[PDB]
Amino acid sequence: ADVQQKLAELERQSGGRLGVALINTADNSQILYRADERFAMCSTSAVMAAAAVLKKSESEPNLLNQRVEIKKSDLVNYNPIAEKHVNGTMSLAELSAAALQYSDNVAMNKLIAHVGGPASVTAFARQLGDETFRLDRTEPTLNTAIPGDPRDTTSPRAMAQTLRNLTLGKALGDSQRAQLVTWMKGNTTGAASIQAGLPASWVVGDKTGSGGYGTTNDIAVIWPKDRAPLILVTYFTQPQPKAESRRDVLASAAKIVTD
Ligand SMILES: [Cl-]
Repeated sequence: ADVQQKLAELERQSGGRLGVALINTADNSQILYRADERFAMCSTSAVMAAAAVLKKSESEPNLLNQRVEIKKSDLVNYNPIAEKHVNGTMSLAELSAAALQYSDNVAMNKLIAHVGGPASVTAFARQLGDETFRLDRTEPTLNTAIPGDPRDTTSPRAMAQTLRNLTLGKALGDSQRAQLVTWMKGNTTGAASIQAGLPASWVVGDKTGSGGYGTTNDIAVIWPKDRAPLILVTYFTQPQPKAESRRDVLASAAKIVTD
Protein backbone atom coordinates (compact mmCIF):
# COMPACT_ATOMS: atom_id res chain seq x y z
CA ALA A 1 0.00 0.00 0.00
CA ASP A 2 2.83 2.39 0.83
CA VAL A 3 4.49 1.73 -2.53
CA GLN A 4 1.12 2.21 -4.25
CA GLN A 5 0.55 5.54 -2.51
CA LYS A 6 4.05 6.74 -3.42
CA LEU A 7 3.61 5.78 -7.08
CA ALA A 8 0.22 7.53 -7.18
CA GLU A 9 1.78 10.66 -5.66
CA LEU A 10 4.62 10.60 -8.19
CA GLU A 11 2.12 10.20 -11.01
CA ARG A 12 0.01 13.10 -9.77
CA GLN A 13 2.98 15.43 -9.30
CA SER A 14 4.21 14.53 -12.79
CA GLY A 15 0.87 15.35 -14.41
CA GLY A 16 0.99 12.30 -16.68
CA ARG A 17 0.19 8.59 -16.78
CA LEU A 18 2.68 6.17 -15.24
CA GLY A 19 2.92 2.41 -15.79
CA VAL A 20 5.18 0.20 -13.66
CA ALA A 21 5.86 -3.51 -13.47
CA LEU A 22 8.60 -4.92 -11.24
CA ILE A 23 9.33 -8.65 -11.12
CA ASN A 24 11.51 -9.66 -8.18
CA THR A 25 13.04 -13.05 -8.95
CA ALA A 26 14.03 -13.51 -5.29
CA ASP A 27 10.45 -14.45 -4.39
CA ASN A 28 8.57 -14.40 -7.71
CA SER A 29 6.65 -11.31 -6.65
CA GLN A 30 5.43 -8.34 -8.65
CA ILE A 31 4.78 -4.65 -7.99
CA LEU A 32 2.25 -3.33 -10.50
CA TYR A 33 0.87 0.13 -11.28
CA ARG A 34 -1.40 0.53 -14.34
CA ALA A 35 0.34 -2.65 -15.41
CA ASP A 36 -2.44 -3.80 -17.76
CA GLU A 37 -2.87 -0.44 -19.49
CA ARG A 38 -1.34 0.14 -22.90
CA PHE A 39 1.55 2.56 -23.40
CA ALA A 40 3.42 3.56 -26.55
CA MET A 41 6.72 1.64 -26.48
CA CYS A 42 8.80 3.95 -28.68
CA SER A 43 12.19 2.32 -29.15
CA THR A 44 11.80 0.02 -26.13
CA SER A 45 10.43 -2.27 -28.88
CA ALA A 46 14.00 -2.58 -30.17
CA VAL A 47 14.57 -5.32 -27.58
CA MET A 48 11.96 -7.46 -29.34
CA ALA A 49 13.37 -6.69 -32.80
CA ALA A 50 16.93 -7.53 -31.71
CA ALA A 51 15.70 -10.69 -30.00
CA ALA A 52 13.96 -11.76 -33.22
CA VAL A 53 17.26 -11.39 -35.11
CA LEU A 54 19.08 -13.30 -32.35
CA LYS A 55 16.51 -16.11 -32.52
CA LYS A 56 16.89 -16.27 -36.31
CA SER A 57 20.67 -16.49 -35.82
CA GLU A 58 20.29 -19.73 -33.84
CA SER A 59 19.63 -21.55 -37.13
CA GLU A 60 21.76 -19.22 -39.32
CA PRO A 61 25.11 -19.21 -37.54
CA ASN A 62 26.71 -16.40 -39.53
CA LEU A 63 23.66 -14.10 -39.56
CA LEU A 64 25.13 -11.55 -37.15
CA ASN A 65 28.06 -11.00 -39.54
CA GLN A 66 25.76 -10.32 -42.51
CA ARG A 67 26.48 -6.93 -44.07
CA VAL A 68 23.72 -4.33 -44.59
CA GLU A 69 24.15 -1.30 -46.85
CA ILE A 70 23.58 2.10 -45.21
CA LYS A 71 22.41 4.77 -47.66
CA LYS A 72 21.30 8.38 -47.40
CA SER A 73 17.78 7.11 -48.12
CA ASP A 74 17.92 5.04 -44.90
CA LEU A 75 18.44 8.05 -42.64
CA VAL A 76 15.52 8.85 -40.34
CA ASN A 77 15.28 11.44 -37.55
CA TYR A 78 17.95 10.24 -35.09
CA ASN A 79 20.86 8.28 -36.55
CA PRO A 80 23.87 8.80 -34.25
CA ILE A 81 25.68 5.64 -35.37
CA ALA A 82 24.34 4.99 -38.87
CA GLU A 83 25.16 8.54 -40.04
CA LYS A 84 28.84 7.60 -39.62
CA HIS A 85 28.47 4.61 -41.98
CA VAL A 86 26.57 6.07 -44.93
CA ASN A 87 27.74 4.51 -48.22
CA GLY A 88 29.31 1.56 -46.43
CA THR A 89 27.87 -1.48 -44.70
CA MET A 90 27.23 -2.42 -41.07
CA SER A 91 26.84 -5.94 -39.79
CA LEU A 92 23.59 -7.08 -38.19
CA ALA A 93 25.53 -7.31 -34.90
CA GLU A 94 26.60 -3.67 -35.23
CA LEU A 95 23.06 -2.63 -36.11
CA SER A 96 21.70 -4.53 -33.10
CA ALA A 97 24.19 -2.79 -30.80
CA ALA A 98 23.43 0.63 -32.31
CA ALA A 99 19.67 0.17 -32.02
CA LEU A 100 19.92 -1.02 -28.41
CA GLN A 101 22.70 1.23 -27.10
CA TYR A 102 22.10 4.50 -28.98
CA SER A 103 18.41 4.31 -30.01
CA ASP A 104 19.62 4.61 -33.60
CA ASN A 105 16.58 4.80 -35.89
CA VAL A 106 18.27 3.36 -38.98
CA ALA A 107 19.52 0.42 -36.95
CA MET A 108 16.03 -0.25 -35.59
CA ASN A 109 14.58 -0.10 -39.09
CA LYS A 110 17.19 -2.54 -40.41
CA LEU A 111 16.35 -5.06 -37.67
CA ILE A 112 12.64 -4.67 -38.41
CA ALA A 113 13.15 -5.09 -42.13
CA HIS A 114 15.47 -8.05 -41.81
CA VAL A 115 12.93 -10.21 -40.03
CA GLY A 116 10.04 -9.23 -42.27
CA GLY A 117 8.60 -6.02 -40.85
CA PRO A 118 6.51 -4.94 -37.86
CA ALA A 119 4.05 -7.83 -38.25
CA SER A 120 6.94 -10.29 -38.12
CA VAL A 121 8.35 -8.75 -34.95
CA THR A 122 4.84 -9.00 -33.49
CA ALA A 123 4.51 -12.64 -34.60
CA PHE A 124 7.79 -13.39 -32.81
CA ALA A 125 6.37 -11.87 -29.63
CA ARG A 126 3.33 -14.11 -30.02
CA GLN A 127 5.56 -17.17 -30.47
CA LEU A 128 7.19 -16.34 -27.14
CA GLY A 129 3.79 -16.18 -25.44
CA ASP A 130 3.42 -12.37 -25.36
CA GLU A 131 -0.08 -11.71 -26.64
CA THR A 132 -0.04 -7.98 -25.73
CA PHE A 133 2.93 -6.47 -27.58
CA ARG A 134 2.16 -4.93 -30.95
CA LEU A 135 4.67 -3.29 -33.26
CA ASP A 136 2.62 -1.66 -36.02
CA ARG A 137 4.97 0.86 -37.64
CA THR A 138 8.62 1.54 -38.42
CA GLU A 139 10.77 4.46 -37.28
CA PRO A 140 9.94 7.28 -36.95
CA THR A 141 6.15 7.02 -37.03
CA LEU A 142 6.03 4.39 -34.27
CA ASN A 143 6.71 7.27 -31.82
CA THR A 144 3.54 9.33 -32.32
CA ALA A 145 2.20 8.07 -28.94
CA ILE A 146 -1.26 9.58 -29.43
CA PRO A 147 -3.44 9.02 -26.32
CA GLY A 148 -5.98 6.27 -26.98
CA ASP A 149 -4.06 4.89 -29.96
CA PRO A 150 -3.17 1.18 -29.53
CA ARG A 151 -0.56 1.15 -32.31
CA ASP A 152 2.97 0.34 -31.18
CA THR A 153 1.96 -0.33 -27.57
CA THR A 154 2.29 -2.93 -24.88
CA SER A 155 1.48 -3.15 -21.18
CA PRO A 156 4.01 -2.95 -18.33
CA ARG A 157 3.04 -6.43 -17.13
CA ALA A 158 3.54 -8.01 -20.53
CA MET A 159 6.81 -6.25 -21.26
CA ALA A 160 8.25 -7.16 -17.86
CA GLN A 161 7.29 -10.81 -18.33
CA THR A 162 8.75 -10.85 -21.83
CA LEU A 163 11.95 -9.07 -20.81
CA ARG A 164 12.38 -11.62 -18.02
CA ASN A 165 12.05 -14.42 -20.58
CA LEU A 166 14.54 -12.79 -22.96
CA THR A 167 17.25 -11.84 -20.46
CA LEU A 168 16.87 -14.35 -17.58
CA GLY A 169 14.73 -17.12 -19.11
CA LYS A 170 15.05 -19.44 -22.07
CA ALA A 171 13.57 -17.56 -25.03
CA LEU A 172 17.06 -17.42 -26.57
CA GLY A 173 19.93 -19.88 -26.62
CA ASP A 174 22.74 -19.30 -24.15
CA SER A 175 25.03 -17.48 -26.60
CA GLN A 176 22.19 -15.30 -27.86
CA ARG A 177 20.83 -14.49 -24.39
CA ALA A 178 24.32 -13.51 -23.26
CA GLN A 179 24.68 -11.30 -26.34
CA LEU A 180 21.39 -9.51 -25.63
CA VAL A 181 22.41 -8.94 -22.00
CA THR A 182 25.84 -7.66 -23.04
CA TRP A 183 24.28 -5.24 -25.49
CA MET A 184 21.77 -3.94 -22.94
CA LYS A 185 24.45 -3.52 -20.26
CA GLY A 186 26.35 -1.33 -22.75
CA ASN A 187 23.44 1.03 -23.27
CA THR A 188 24.39 4.72 -23.33
CA THR A 189 20.92 6.28 -23.20
CA GLY A 190 19.64 5.14 -19.79
CA ALA A 191 21.82 6.71 -17.10
CA ALA A 192 19.18 9.31 -16.17
CA SER A 193 16.27 6.82 -16.17
CA ILE A 194 15.88 3.62 -14.10
CA GLN A 195 19.63 3.60 -13.35
CA ALA A 196 19.33 7.04 -11.73
CA GLY A 197 16.90 5.65 -9.13
CA LEU A 198 19.09 2.70 -8.07
CA PRO A 199 22.26 2.48 -5.97
CA ALA A 200 25.45 3.09 -7.91
CA SER A 201 26.74 -0.43 -7.23
CA TRP A 202 23.84 -2.19 -8.95
CA VAL A 203 24.33 -3.51 -12.49
CA VAL A 204 21.77 -2.55 -15.14
CA GLY A 205 20.97 -3.53 -18.68
CA ASP A 206 18.22 -1.33 -20.10
CA LYS A 207 16.54 0.05 -23.23
CA THR A 208 14.92 3.48 -23.15
CA GLY A 209 12.27 5.00 -25.38
CA SER A 210 10.94 8.48 -26.05
CA GLY A 211 8.41 10.03 -28.35
CA GLY A 212 5.41 12.28 -28.75
CA TYR A 213 3.30 13.42 -25.80
CA GLY A 214 6.46 13.56 -23.70
CA THR A 215 6.58 9.77 -23.71
CA THR A 216 9.55 8.63 -21.62
CA ASN A 217 10.17 4.92 -21.11
CA ASP A 218 12.76 2.46 -19.81
CA ILE A 219 12.85 -1.34 -19.49
CA ALA A 220 15.60 -2.96 -17.46
CA VAL A 221 17.16 -6.12 -16.10
CA ILE A 222 18.86 -5.31 -12.80
CA TRP A 223 21.39 -7.19 -10.68
CA PRO A 224 21.31 -5.65 -7.19
CA LYS A 225 24.34 -6.24 -5.02
CA ASP A 226 24.15 -9.80 -3.62
CA ARG A 227 20.51 -10.24 -4.62
CA ALA A 228 18.49 -12.15 -7.18
CA PRO A 229 17.85 -10.10 -10.33
CA LEU A 230 14.91 -7.82 -10.96
CA ILE A 231 13.01 -6.88 -14.10
CA LEU A 232 11.60 -3.36 -14.15
CA VAL A 233 9.44 -1.61 -16.73
CA THR A 234 8.64 2.09 -16.28
CA TYR A 235 6.46 3.70 -18.94
CA PHE A 236 5.36 7.33 -18.80
CA THR A 237 3.34 9.57 -21.09
CA GLN A 238 1.82 13.01 -20.81
CA PRO A 239 -1.29 14.93 -21.88
CA GLN A 240 0.36 17.58 -24.09
CA PRO A 241 1.58 16.71 -27.61
CA LYS A 242 4.81 18.70 -27.14
CA ALA A 243 5.46 17.80 -23.50
CA GLU A 244 9.13 17.57 -22.58
CA SER A 245 10.97 14.44 -21.51
CA ARG A 246 10.68 13.30 -17.89
CA ARG A 247 13.44 10.77 -17.28
CA ASP A 248 13.41 11.86 -13.63
CA VAL A 249 9.94 10.32 -13.24
CA LEU A 250 11.33 6.93 -14.25
CA ALA A 251 14.22 7.31 -11.80
CA SER A 252 11.76 8.20 -9.04
CA ALA A 253 9.56 5.20 -9.84
CA ALA A 254 12.58 2.90 -9.76
CA LYS A 255 13.61 4.24 -6.35
CA ILE A 256 10.08 3.79 -4.97
CA VAL A 257 9.71 0.17 -6.04
CA THR A 258 13.22 -0.93 -5.02
CA ASP A 259 13.53 0.88 -1.68
CL1 LIG B 1 24.55 4.77 -4.13
